[PDB]
Amino acid sequence: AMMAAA
Amino acid sequence: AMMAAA
Amino acid sequence: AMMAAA
Amino acid sequence: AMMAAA
Amino acid sequence: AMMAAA
Amino acid sequence: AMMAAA
Amino acid sequence: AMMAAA
Amino acid sequence: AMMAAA
Amino acid sequence: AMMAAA
Amino acid sequence: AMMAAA
Amino acid sequence: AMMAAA
Amino acid sequence: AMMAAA
Repeated sequence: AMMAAA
Repeated sequence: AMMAAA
Repeated sequence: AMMAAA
Repeated sequence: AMMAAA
Repeated sequence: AMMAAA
Repeated sequence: AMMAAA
Repeated sequence: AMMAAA
Repeated sequence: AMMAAA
Repeated sequence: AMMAAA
Repeated sequence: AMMAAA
Repeated sequence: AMMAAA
Repeated sequence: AMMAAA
């Protein structure tokens, strides 16, 4: 699993 | 921007 | 599963 | 924009 | 399944 | 712009 | 799955 | 900009 | 920016 | 999984 | 900018 | 896993 926020 | 993989 | 929001 | 795959 | 909104 | 492929 | 926002 | 691949 | 892998 | 923000 | 790979 | 911020 992975998540990104920018 | 946000993205998720699960 | 995947989701994107921008 | 938003997209989902499930 | 998939959905898009823009 | 956005694109999804699954 | 792959997604892009640009 | 953002991209995800899983 | 923030990202997580788990 | 891979993600990028730029 | 940020990138993740796992 | 690898991550970079720049």
